[PDB]
Amino acid sequence: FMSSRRQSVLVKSNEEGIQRVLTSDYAFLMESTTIEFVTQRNCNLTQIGG
Amino acid sequence: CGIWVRTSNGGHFASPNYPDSYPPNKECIYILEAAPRQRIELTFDERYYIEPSFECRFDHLEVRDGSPLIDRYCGMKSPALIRSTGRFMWIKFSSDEELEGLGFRAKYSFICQFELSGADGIVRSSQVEQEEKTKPGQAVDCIWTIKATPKAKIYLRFLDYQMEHSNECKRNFVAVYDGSSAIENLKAKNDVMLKTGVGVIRMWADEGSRLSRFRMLFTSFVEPPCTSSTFFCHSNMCINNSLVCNGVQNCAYPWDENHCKLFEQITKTHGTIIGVTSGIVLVLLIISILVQVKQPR
Repeated sequence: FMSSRRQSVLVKSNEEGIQRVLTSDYAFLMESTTIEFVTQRNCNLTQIGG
Repeated sequence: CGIWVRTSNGGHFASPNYPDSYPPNKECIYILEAAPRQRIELTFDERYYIEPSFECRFDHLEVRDGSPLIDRYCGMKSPALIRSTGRFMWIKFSSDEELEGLGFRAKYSFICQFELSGADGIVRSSQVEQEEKTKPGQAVDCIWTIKATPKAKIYLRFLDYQMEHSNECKRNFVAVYDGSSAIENLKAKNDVMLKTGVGVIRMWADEGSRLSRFRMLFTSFVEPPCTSSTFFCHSNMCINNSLVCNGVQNCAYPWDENHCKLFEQITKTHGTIIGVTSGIVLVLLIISILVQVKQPR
C-alpha cells in the first residue's frame, strides 16, 4: 500500500507526521516509547493495538 | 565570482585576485557568448612563461565549446589560441583546497533556446510550433532557462511525462541541469529539487514531435527554512509571494493551494421547485377551503 501510494501517504520526520495525524485520519506508525510520550503529553491521540 | 562580458567586442578575463594568487575553494564558471556570425578570439597572455608546472587533475581549467569538453589544462602553461565557431565559449575555473598559485589571465575578443523565469510557471510540452517552428521530420531539441526570484532555489514537478518514442534515449530524452547551463553537472536525465537559483531544462527529440508531453512546473522561494509569514507547506518550503491557494498543486504535497476550499431548506436541484409549486397550489387550496369556512355563520 505504501509502495503504491509512494509519498501519497508518507512522512520524512516525526513532528510533521504528528500534525498530519492531528489534521486527518492518519496512522503514522511509530516506535512505542515516543508514542507513549506523545499520547501522555497530549490527550487527544492514543495508541491502538499492541 | 563569475565575470560576464556579454556584448563587448573586447574585455579582460583573469583569475580571481589575478596579480595575487587565486583564492582556494573557488568554483567559478565563465562564458564567452557571441552573436551568430560573430567569431570569438580567446587569448592567453602567460603571467609565468614555463612548461606547465603541476600537470594533474586538481586545479584544472576546463574549456567548453557549445558539451564536448575541448581540453583541461593545469600547472603553468598557456594553451595556444583556439578559434571560436560555436560562438558560445564556456570557461570553468576550479580551485582545490590546498594548491594555491599564480593564477591566470586571458583576453577575449569578438571577430532552440527560450527564456522562462519568474516565481512559477510551466514549460509547455513540445511547445515548438510557436517559438521556433521546426518541421517534425528532423530530430529536434531545445533547452529551457529558469531564473528564480532573488534568493530562491527552485523545485520542479513533472505534471505529464511520456517519451513513447523509445524507452531508450540514444535518440530522445529529457534532462535537467543545475547550476548554470553547461555540460558540467547533470542534475538528472520523478520531481527534482534545484540546488542553485538558475534552472536549465533541455529536451532532446528525434524523428517527429510524437513525444507525448513534457509538462512540468517550477516553484520559487523553495530554499528558505521558515521565517514565519509564508505557510509551512513542507520542510523549508516557505515560498509564498502570492501562491497561497493558486489553484495548482504548487507544493510537493497538497498544502498551499489545498485545504482552503438559509437556502439549506430549499437546496433541492429540481425537487425544491416541484415540491414548492405543489405546496403553493395546496396552500392556495387551503385558503379556498378557509374562505368557504369563514362563509357559514
